[PDB]
Amino acid sequence: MTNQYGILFKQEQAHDDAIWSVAWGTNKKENSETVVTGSLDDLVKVWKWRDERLDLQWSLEGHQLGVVSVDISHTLPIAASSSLDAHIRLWDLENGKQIKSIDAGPVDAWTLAFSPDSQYLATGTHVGKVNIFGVESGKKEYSLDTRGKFILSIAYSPDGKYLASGAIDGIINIFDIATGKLLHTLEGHAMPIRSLTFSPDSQLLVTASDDGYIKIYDVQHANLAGTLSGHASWVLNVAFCPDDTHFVSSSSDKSVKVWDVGTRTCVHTFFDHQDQVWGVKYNGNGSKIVSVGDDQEIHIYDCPI
Amino acid sequence: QKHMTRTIYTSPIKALSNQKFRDFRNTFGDVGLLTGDVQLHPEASCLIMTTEILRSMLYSGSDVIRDLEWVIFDEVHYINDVERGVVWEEVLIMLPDHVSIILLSATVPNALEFADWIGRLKRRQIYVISTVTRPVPLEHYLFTGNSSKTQGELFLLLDSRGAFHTKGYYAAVEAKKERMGPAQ
Amino acid sequence: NALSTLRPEEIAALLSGLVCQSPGDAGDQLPNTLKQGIERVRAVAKRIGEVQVACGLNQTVEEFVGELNFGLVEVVYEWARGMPFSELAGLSGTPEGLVVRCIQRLAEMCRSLRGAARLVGEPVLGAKMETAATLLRRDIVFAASLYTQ
Amino acid sequence: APDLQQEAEQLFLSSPAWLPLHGVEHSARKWQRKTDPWSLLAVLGAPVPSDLQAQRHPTTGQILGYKEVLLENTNLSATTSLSLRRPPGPASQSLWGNPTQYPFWPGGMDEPTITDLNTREEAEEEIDFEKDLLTIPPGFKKGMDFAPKDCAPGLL
Amino acid sequence: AAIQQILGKYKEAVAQYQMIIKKKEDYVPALKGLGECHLMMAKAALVDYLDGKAVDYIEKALEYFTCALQHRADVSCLWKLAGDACTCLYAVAPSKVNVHVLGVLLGQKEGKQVLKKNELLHLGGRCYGRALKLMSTSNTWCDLGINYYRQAQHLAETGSNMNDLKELLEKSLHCLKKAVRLDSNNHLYWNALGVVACYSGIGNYALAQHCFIKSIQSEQINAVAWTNLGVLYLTNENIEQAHEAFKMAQSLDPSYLMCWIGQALIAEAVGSYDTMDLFRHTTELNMHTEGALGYAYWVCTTLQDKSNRETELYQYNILQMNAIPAAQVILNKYVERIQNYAPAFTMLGYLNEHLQLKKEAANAYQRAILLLQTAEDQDTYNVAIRNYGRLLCSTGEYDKAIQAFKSTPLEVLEDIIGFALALFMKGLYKESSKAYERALSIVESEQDKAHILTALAITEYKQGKTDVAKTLLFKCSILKEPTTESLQALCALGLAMQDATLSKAALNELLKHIKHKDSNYQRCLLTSAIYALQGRSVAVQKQISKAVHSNPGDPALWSLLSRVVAQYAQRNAKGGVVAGNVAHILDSNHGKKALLYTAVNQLAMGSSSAEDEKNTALKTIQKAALLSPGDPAIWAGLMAACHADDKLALVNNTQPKRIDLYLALLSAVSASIKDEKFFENYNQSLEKWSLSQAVTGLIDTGRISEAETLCTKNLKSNPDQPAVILLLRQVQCKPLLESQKPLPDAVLEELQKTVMSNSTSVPAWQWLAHVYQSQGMMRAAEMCYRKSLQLASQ
Amino acid sequence: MLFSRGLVKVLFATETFAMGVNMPARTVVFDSMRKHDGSTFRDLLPGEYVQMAGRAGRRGLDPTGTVILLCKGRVPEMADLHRMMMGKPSQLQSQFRLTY
Repeated sequence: MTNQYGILFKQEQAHDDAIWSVAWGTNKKENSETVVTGSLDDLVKVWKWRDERLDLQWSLEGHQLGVVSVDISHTLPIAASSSLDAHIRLWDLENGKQIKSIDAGPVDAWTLAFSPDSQYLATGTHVGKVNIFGVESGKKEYSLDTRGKFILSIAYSPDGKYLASGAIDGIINIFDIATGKLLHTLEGHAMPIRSLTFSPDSQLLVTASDDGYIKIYDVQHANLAGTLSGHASWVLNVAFCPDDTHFVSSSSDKSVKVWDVGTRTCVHTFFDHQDQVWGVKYNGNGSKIVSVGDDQEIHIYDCPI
Repeated sequence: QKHMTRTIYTSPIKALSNQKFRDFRNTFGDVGLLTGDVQLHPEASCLIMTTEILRSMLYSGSDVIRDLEWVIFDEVHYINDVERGVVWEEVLIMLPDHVSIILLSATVPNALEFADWIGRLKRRQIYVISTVTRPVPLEHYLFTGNSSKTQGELFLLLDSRGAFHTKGYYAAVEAKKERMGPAQ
Repeated sequence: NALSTLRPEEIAALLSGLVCQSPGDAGDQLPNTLKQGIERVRAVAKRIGEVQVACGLNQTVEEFVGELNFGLVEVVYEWARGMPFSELAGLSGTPEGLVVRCIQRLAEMCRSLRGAARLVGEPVLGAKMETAATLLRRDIVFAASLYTQ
Repeated sequence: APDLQQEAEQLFLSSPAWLPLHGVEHSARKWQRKTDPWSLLAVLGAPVPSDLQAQRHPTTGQILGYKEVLLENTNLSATTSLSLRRPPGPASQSLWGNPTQYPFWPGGMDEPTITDLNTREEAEEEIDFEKDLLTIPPGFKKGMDFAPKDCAPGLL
Repeated sequence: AAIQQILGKYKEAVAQYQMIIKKKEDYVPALKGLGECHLMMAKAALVDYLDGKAVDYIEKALEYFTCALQHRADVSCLWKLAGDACTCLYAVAPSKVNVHVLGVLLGQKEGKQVLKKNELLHLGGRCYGRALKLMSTSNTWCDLGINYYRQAQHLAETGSNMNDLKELLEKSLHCLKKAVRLDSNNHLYWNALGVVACYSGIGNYALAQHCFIKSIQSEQINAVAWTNLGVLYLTNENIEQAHEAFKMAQSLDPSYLMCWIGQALIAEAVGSYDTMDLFRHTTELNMHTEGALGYAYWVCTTLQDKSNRETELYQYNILQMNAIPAAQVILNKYVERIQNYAPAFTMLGYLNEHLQLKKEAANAYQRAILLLQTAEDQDTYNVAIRNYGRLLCSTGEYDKAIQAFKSTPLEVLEDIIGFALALFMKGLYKESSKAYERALSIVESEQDKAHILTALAITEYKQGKTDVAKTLLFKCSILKEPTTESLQALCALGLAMQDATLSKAALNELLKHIKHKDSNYQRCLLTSAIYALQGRSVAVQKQISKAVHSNPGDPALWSLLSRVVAQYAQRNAKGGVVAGNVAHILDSNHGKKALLYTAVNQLAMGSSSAEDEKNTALKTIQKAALLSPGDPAIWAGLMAACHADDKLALVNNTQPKRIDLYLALLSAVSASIKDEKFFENYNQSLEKWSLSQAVTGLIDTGRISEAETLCTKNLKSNPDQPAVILLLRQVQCKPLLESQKPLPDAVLEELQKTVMSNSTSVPAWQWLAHVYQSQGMMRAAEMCYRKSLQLASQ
Repeated sequence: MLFSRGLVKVLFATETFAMGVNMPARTVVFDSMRKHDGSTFRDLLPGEYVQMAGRAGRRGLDPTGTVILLCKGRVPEMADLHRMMMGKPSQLQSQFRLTY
């Protein structure tokens, strides 16, 4: 009764070492289909899924250490990446050349996330705050503050007006961009969070903590609608479908499952990687999945609409 | 597709209903396929099915039957089978009245005692069309070994006009006489 | 209560006796649990055939119970543990198409039983049939078709 | 990571919390069970008998106005009637493999013959609710006998 | 839009209706459709237990219906749907409904109005009355009767009155009887009459049974009537016949929830074995309240029995169906729905405690405390107080824990022990000792006596007074059988002292007759520490190697071997690297420590490899930094890795890389240290080492000014410590002596004095001798090197 | 998929290719006249042969199509070959039966 799932392409060795993050953006109004991936290197290679296969397009690099998160924007041609190098240099994605460089160390940024309108590029600091920079306009207009611990995941509701932040030790903080005042703090899990995502229409917040469970909270109150437990090790990323019916979760047990939120059950599991899977995303009208893994590979799946 | 309605194409063989799916998706628009586990696009207008599934969604409502126009029974000469012939007769009875039927066949003799059954089981008139003389006719040869190195002689015992040739057969057996498993 | 008290990696091998449609035989290198589950299945089939033939039906108990033809029990039990395909190919003398067809026809029943175990009210068969199915289909046995996508 | 001796001292003599004395166990607490079977009673509501159907000018039809009329094919459901007038179904649902649902008419069968022409509007039949009470379920052999209970309004 | 609404797809219908509304505003059917769609969405929300969402939707639906009713107020269906919307909010836990009704609905047209529950239901009754007035049909009559029933139910359930709602119930029966007599061929009316007739306030059971039987006869496909008969018989102690009725009901509709719940209740009553599974199935179907409470109760009861954890009941069910999290979610929904029942709160607290969600458990117990004050005042309230105080003490807020423990009779062992531990946590050690003594008074189960004695030793020790601790632990040792707890504390006490003579005896005693301990890691740590005390420093690694040989599993042992080889006898670098890698392989959650230790071991090794990528020190330390970016060691390791990589690349002579990041890493190290609980000496050493390495790196790269300012800022904090001043000397004297220059004896003497200040450090001496060599004092440099060699050897 | 583009030249197919696909080819060559259906090792019946023979001609890419029988073991035995190569295919039965 489920759909027809299966692989479409398999890149053999994209990078030379582990791949730590991936971002899929169909940014331009025409048919662009650009995939930006970053690894345990300086390389931020920019692939393009053209017709049936991935063709390498850019091999741009300016970093000193491994990149821990990369990001792309849907409006402009642009990308941003941060690393352990204490730099958030953001590339151009058109000429393959650096645009800017912001100095910020592991006490000022861990992971990137652009704005819905591609203007602000919020990142999570060490002392608990969330620092919001300004793209194309300088540095550090303001930082929202939650009195907590190291902060790992940063998400935006894809209509504005909401910002979420998971932390080491579990607690979850939801801010509203309108006033910057903490609405309410969920207590969530007992181990680090390291992934969060809203859903399209921004009324359902899906976490994925370090112990294996996947809470499905609900925004504008603190109601939770259930716990999805089907993994056997850490969960490292969660990407939510364009239509509010499925989401994909990649764990450290070498398997990328795809859940559905209606009945809180797992439809299909992919057993194709051979080591930890550090990144999964959908594409535009969600019908394909990217999964970059610790072993140097880029898998592209086929999830029919 | 012109009238906005829906049509269900049903073929008996599980492996035959895949290349039909590909060619019907290539020829025009949306064509869903349904099988034991696959559910490719269960929203299209040319759902391709195995009869054991249509018999399973006729017993319940399934809310697709509200929109049918044609049911294209593809190879209807599998009724003579002993282990699956009951499916075609569980299906041909339960079809509601507004659903027209198209029955492709393979030139059986008693086509008028079958279309009469379906014509008066429902209450609609059914038209029987039967043909002969397939295009690009075929010559049935007979190959008997001789001089396996290069020489190959083929005897014609049936031709493009259906006339049986006994002369060729006698020639073949006589040819075999003169000479008188894996290595041969 | 036959199936409820077994491992999820054993119920697939017990249900493999209904599907293989291949020349059948018993086994030697089988655990005790499988060799007794086979007895349970055969006893239930004998009971059904005995109530069938005592009513007026004409199908002798041996003819009904002979449809149960084990002989892929060892291959399915080894397949739903982590054994790669090559060792399965070596294991026994059946063409590797008649094995993949049997496994494909088993993963569609260990998922239609998930639909009935939720209906009877057996929430312990559901948590075993949703494991024996997700543990059975991973590789070229279930490789997607070419002229489908 | 720090050297062994101070690590061990922290591990054991930091506080008495680590003792099995202060754990989640070692209390053996109890709770009381309180069933409440009256909650199971379910009351369903009746459907709405009106639709605001449009009007149509008899010639060169245009919607003059919307007039409310009475629906006619309510009290008909997907699991107790077989015709093309029943409500569609529960929701988006599995295509097949659904017991408790009725197939449509098999085409050679119509099976409708009744008139029942009363058509009244004040048809109150004067039912007696306390004279002779029916006390046998359909299918059982005996029901249950409850004791009888002893001991017409207006508003604007 | 209407066609899309029929088939579900409510969001698309709403969007289409809004598009129509933007152009034209008076279009009545579009408003009616919007109202119906919002009402249906509200009902779908109430099918789950998201009550707030439902209240919001119904508020919006009322907005649309009043807007439509302003234009054409002669149609009946609009009034009926308005009444439906308002009265579908029964059983929604009042103090959660504040509905902003506005305009025509409340008669005169003034502003806005906020309605509570009863007022909303009364408005519902009024609206149904108005709808019925202008079109007299059966459905509205039955709905009006149900509305009156709901109103009476709400009034009684809030205890606001009794026997003053009689007229309301009489009116409801009148309406329902009118509806049924109007058309006596519909199961809905008979079923509604049956349910109302058997309400606790009326109690006319004969009519209820008659009504249900008539309903069944009217339409044979009726699960609702059969399950209602089952409930009627079951509550009147007729379990058998009710069981039959329930079985029939589920036979007609296998996925109706109430019948399954009734089956579970009957199974529980007659004491079967598959009641827990039946409740689990009910939980999986659709989240009703009664099944929810039943399942939570059964999970908690199963957890209590401690003879279970091999049964395949506990193991499979609890630990492989994730019963505990499901129970927690179920209880959260139940508790927010009902919220006037204490055992639900206590069960929620218990389950949260097993999930280590301590903050939420504290909240649950707090609410339970509030509920239970003025009803019982017996042991239950005291037990709730002790639990809340204990848990509060578990996570900070010690003063609140002490305050909570004040408000209880301190007469049972549990309360006194909780008070004592809270007091110990805050300070006040004498008070803790007194409390523990009082708890010692009332003691059974001599195991607990031994534990209390060990706690006494531990708590009084922190005051000093070690001798009494030692003798008291011996007093505990004199008990019949050792406890494996006092012996460990005795060894740790010996290690806190020196001259580990009693420590050896304690370790031998522990090994001798105690085998039921199943950690196998603490024992190895104690043995290794004992060997380290005597300064042996090579046996330690040998002993841990023996322990890992004994039990080749247990990753923890492999990791500890790697750490010890890194710390003591750092000449087996290759073995340490292999041990760390093996520890990392055999699991995943030991990633952090094993990766850190293997990175440090690779640093110690040098470059004795095949010049292979993807396995140098930098790669592994980066991997560890990604795993847990919380500890302060990984960042210092990162700085060391960068410096070593720079030197190695310089030797290979291709390019120096990773030039200027030291200051950021130092800031990260200090910030991470700030949140560490207590390893005071270790933290001080780590911060000092990071400072030294950063200054040296900055000097090497060439950023003299930043090093100078950093040193000055650090020195401005505190009076001089002879280490940092040497660093400032180094930064000062780097420009000069770089270019050849002659220096005056005053500067040389001051530098000599500064090195002499902080002795016992071979680096500093070697660097000064290098200074001598640079200016040129050969024999003197030889003397300085000789002193350094002697110091290193000693 | 490699036979529908003419990149393979000889197919050693069996009956499952005779039913499950169409993929016409130019010249069909048989290998025997009798098959083993129900343990009676029967003679090939007239209705079947027509299907395999039918997938012999191609459409407009050749004048005709040649079906080559390959009798090798013994004489062709023209008597039953007559009824095999021509004959009314089969009547139309009805296998109705009751299932649970």
